[PDB]
Amino acid sequence: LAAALAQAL
Ligand SMILES: *C(=O)c1ccc(-c2ccc(C(=O)OCC)cn2)nc1
Ligand SMILES: NNC(=O)c1ccc(-c2ccc(C(N)=O)cn2)nc1
Ligand SMILES: Cc1ccc(C)cc1
Ligand SMILES: Cc1ccc(C)cc1
Repeated sequence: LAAALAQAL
């Protein structure tokens, strides 16, 4: 999950 969001940065 964290990676899924982290792609934004
Ligand atoms: C949430 O975005 C997210 C993305 C990816 C993963 C994840 C966990 C484990 C592996 C892996 O190769 O583990 C080997 C034991 C890859 N990706 N978790 C959460
Ligand atoms: N918000 N995230 C980003 O902007 C971002 C963009 C690119 C990358 C990235 C990481 C690893 C490799 C590689 N070839 O290992 C290439 N690109 N990581 C993060
Ligand atoms: C809830 C969730 C789990 C894993 C990824 C890659 C994305 C979202
Ligand atoms: C964990 C996280 C992901 C994305 C933003 C924009 C901020 C924090």
